[PDB]
Amino acid sequence: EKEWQPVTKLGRLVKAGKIKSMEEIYLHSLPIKEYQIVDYFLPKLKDEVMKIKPVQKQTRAGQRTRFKAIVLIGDSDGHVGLGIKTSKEVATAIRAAIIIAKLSVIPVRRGYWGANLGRPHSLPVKQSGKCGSVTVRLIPAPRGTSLVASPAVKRLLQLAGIEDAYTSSSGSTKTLENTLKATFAAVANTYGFLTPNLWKETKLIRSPLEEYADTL
Amino acid sequence: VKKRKNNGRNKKGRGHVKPIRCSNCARCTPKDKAIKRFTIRNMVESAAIRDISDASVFAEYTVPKMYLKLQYCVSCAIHGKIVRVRSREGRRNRAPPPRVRYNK
Amino acid sequence: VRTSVLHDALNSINNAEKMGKRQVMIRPSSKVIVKFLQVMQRHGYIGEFEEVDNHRSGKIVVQLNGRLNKCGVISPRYNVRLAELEKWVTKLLPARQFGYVILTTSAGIMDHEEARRKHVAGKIIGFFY
Amino acid sequence: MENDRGEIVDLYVPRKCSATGRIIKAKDHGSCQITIAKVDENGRAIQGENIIYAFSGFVRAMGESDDALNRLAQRDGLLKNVWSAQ
Amino acid sequence: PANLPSIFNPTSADIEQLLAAQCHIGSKNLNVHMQPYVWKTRADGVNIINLGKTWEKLVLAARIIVAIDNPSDVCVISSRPFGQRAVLKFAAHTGAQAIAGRFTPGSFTNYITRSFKEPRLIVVTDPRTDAQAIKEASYVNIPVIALCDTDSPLEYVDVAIPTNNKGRHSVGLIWWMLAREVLRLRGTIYNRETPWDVMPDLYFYRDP
Amino acid sequence: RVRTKTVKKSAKVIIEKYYPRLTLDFETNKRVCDEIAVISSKRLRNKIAGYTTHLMKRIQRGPVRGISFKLQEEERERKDQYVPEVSALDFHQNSETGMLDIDQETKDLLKHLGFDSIPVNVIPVTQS
Amino acid sequence: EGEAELKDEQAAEEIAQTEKK
RNA sequence: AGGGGAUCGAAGACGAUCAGAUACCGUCGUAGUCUUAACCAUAAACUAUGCCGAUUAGGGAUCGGACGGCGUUUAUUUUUGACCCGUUCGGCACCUUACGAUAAAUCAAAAUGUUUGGGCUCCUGGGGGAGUAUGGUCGCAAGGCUGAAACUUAAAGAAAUUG
Ligand SMILES: [Mg+2]
Ligand SMILES: [Mg+2]
Ligand SMILES: [Mg+2]
Ligand SMILES: [Mg+2]
Ligand SMILES: [Mg+2]
Ligand SMILES: [Mg+2]
Ligand SMILES: [Mg+2]
Ligand SMILES: [Mg+2]
Ligand SMILES: [Mg+2]
Ligand SMILES: [Mg+2]
Ligand SMILES: [Mg+2]
Ligand SMILES: [Mg+2]
Ligand SMILES: [Zn+2]
Repeated sequence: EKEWQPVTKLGRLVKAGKIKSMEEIYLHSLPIKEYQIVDYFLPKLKDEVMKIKPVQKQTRAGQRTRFKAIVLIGDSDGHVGLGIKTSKEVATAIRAAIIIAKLSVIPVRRGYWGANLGRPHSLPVKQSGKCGSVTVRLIPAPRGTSLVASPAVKRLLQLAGIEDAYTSSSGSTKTLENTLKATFAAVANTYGFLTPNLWKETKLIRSPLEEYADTL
Repeated sequence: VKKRKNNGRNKKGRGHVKPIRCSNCARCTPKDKAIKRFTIRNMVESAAIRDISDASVFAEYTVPKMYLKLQYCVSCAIHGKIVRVRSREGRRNRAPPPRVRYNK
Repeated sequence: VRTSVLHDALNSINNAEKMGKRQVMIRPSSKVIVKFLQVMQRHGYIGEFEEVDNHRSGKIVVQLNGRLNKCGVISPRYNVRLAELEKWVTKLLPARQFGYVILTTSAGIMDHEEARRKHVAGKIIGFFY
Repeated sequence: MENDRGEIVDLYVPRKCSATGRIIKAKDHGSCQITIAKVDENGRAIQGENIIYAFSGFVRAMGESDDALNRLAQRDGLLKNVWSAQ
Repeated sequence: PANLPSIFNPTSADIEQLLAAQCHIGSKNLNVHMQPYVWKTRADGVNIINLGKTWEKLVLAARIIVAIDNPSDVCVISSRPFGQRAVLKFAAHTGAQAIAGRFTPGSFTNYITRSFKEPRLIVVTDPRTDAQAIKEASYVNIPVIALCDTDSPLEYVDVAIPTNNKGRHSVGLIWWMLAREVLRLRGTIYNRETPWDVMPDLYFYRDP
Repeated sequence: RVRTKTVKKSAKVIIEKYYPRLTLDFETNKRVCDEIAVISSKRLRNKIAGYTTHLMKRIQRGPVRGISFKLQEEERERKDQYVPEVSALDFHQNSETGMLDIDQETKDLLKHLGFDSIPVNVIPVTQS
Repeated sequence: EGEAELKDEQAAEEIAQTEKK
């Protein structure tokens, strides 16, 4: 509720406004362990729960019930993430799940289909991912068509900012939780493909943690 | 499912091996599958060693040894408590147990 | 027995590149293989390559510089007209902007884009991107 | 990187591994930077000018990064007769 | 000599110090990755490491050390008894934190433990006995320099110093020489030829 | 007859904070503890005094791991600067004949590096 | 029970929110 | 169909146990168990993992052949044989590891597959009915090979977790 006390060096640096934006943190691949980092840079992040499911466990009296929650976050302009958490009571699960969703926000790469006319709208390449017997593939699509996908993964693609794509699924897609994790891995690998336009060598610079001096 | 990688037999590179007779129930098991124990002991027990010594007529005497090699089926193996059930991770350990050399 | 020296060469290159090596060795060397390597070189996907000449068949040692994703071969050499050549580029290339499909025609073996510029067709032998 | 009219449109441009050339993805923990100081004629270390290298987690995990560093240092004239091809 | 002058060649006294502590004796096992750092294997005996490559690799490690802005960001680890005193004296002479004995796993990952640290560099005596430190270092992107013998894992170790790694005198001598180089490259010693006033036996171990 | 954690922690903290004012005699520690502490039970005060007087009986005869008091630490860093006058590695004084012993390919290594002037004697080693 | 809690909470944005009659 | 027939022992006959015991336990005991000349062609015939070819990681054992070396032992003694150190070819296997694969157990192949094409042959499509009926074919017979339909059902099944 009230103003937060930094625990890490990065937290102190953000508090002093010594770092510009998230893209250098992404460039240097630094771990994030505190959810106030994301919302200090990115307001208006929409969150939306998929469903809540009970889980059992046998005990002397009977069966012990816990509740599992599915939560994803996104800004519809290139940032998306999800979190999974179970707890003994539903309400705790939703708030705690939101924290992991904020902690797992990643950037996406958006490309062109054919000719370029500003505001990239589709995937740069075709990418796919697998998580335990579920495979989801994304294909670039021409401008104008809508999203052709299941209702579950259409929301994730809508919140990721991708405008045109083709989708195909294989394996046992009945596991909704696994399906979302497979789509998230496929989107996570968009920046992992080396297109020919990235062949130019880049210059390495020292990280903000190294070249800044933290407060006591 | 495989409970053991070697099928509990120790036989790779051949098709057949002649069986043997269990020393307790007279069952037939393959020789490579049976459990083999070699035992070396004295003819007489340690309390009787002196009684034989002073009842001998050869001044100092050395009692002879006795040598046996017993072999059992697995059904008689864990009923005679020669070997016992081990844990899942402890199954894959074929080093002989370290016999106590101090006995407290 | 050995049924595709081209397949052996591309498979060895793909394995070494995926595992991060810098040099590759190819046991059998042929004219079609070298003509394929020159196409790769003209687009910068590889570096120097050397063909040692023993009297049996010769060998190849290629120098890698990263930058290469995958290079495969189609084993049954289909017959493709000029009009349906865009089916294949729609099928087995991540995007139209980059990537090449290697063809064999009466004017030598060549990539699909300048082969389209030459307005010629033939048989398909492989691809790389 | 993509372009439409000469202006950058990519959200950010990632870096490349020095040992293998693979791009280091975001959230790829296990990728490190190595900074090398610069010495003067009398042996003191001048402050603020340094040489930077980057290694990915993939190349680090199998463990040849020590030899890759030897290769890069020898190429940049930091070491003598430590790396060679048999 | 693009980035190094000729004053960094090892002096005869230094090589003397090296060959007086039997730091050139290895184990029967020969790792494949340490093959470059092998002179020859003894006929009916152990491998022999090349001390000449040791000198530059030690200098390079010192050049890594100096690049850190404030010395308090460097952390040095030791678990075996033979390196406790040498690591602590290294921590006192330079600026660095030292962890001797048990490591308390979760130090680099959990932010509520008492021994919570955010280092920029890690120095390890032995990768085999300090595998946990390297394993947790692999999660948050910190380079490690470590002392290695002829047989030793090279998992996630950017810089390796070839040494005996098991002798009583060798570990202390190497830690002492590394500290000397760090001070020499800074302005503390002020001169390459002048000798240091601390005795090498100070970085040793005593039974009681 | 095993003492719980509350006594274990109270005995350790009292011993390390206030070492010299109390001794091996149980009677003295009985009156020492309650004056310098706030304890709500008489038997619990007895529990602490009885166990705490046990510690100094074994500390008096050799130190024990897990316990450190003000007098004890200061002894460590005074003793840890011990250093001889002649180095154990140094052999010009330690060995009567300054020249030392190495093996053949070590001498060859010296030949490669150029430090030929070191006076050493080479002896072959082989068993086979 | 899980369905009951989701409507009851009235503090989160669900995928589909029913409108009474 | 002949020879041989010690020992075990289907069928069978007794003694116990048991409420019953045509069984488990004990004493006997025919065909059979062996061999010569001909049939039969099925087994959890199992590595439940087809055959040829290429590449991919560290280790130390071990069987056969060849090559190099410091020594010991020993003989009508040397060269040979035995032991020791290192390299290589071809096998039956093993330990660690995952950059990889799978639902998982686990795997140097079960890897190089959504970024899907090295060559060839065979087999399967929810569970029962059913390897059944019928036709054909081989066999002295026992049986082998090939092989349905009517009807019925919302679950059978695999790997792992807590009790
Ligand atoms: Mg065989
Ligand atoms: Mg068989
Ligand atoms: Mg007749
Ligand atoms: Mg007959
Ligand atoms: Mg009977
Ligand atoms: Mg009988
Ligand atoms: Mg059959
Ligand atoms: Mg079969
Ligand atoms: Mg078979
Ligand atoms: Mg020989
Ligand atoms: Mg079932
Ligand atoms: Mg089951
Ligand atoms: Zn038995």
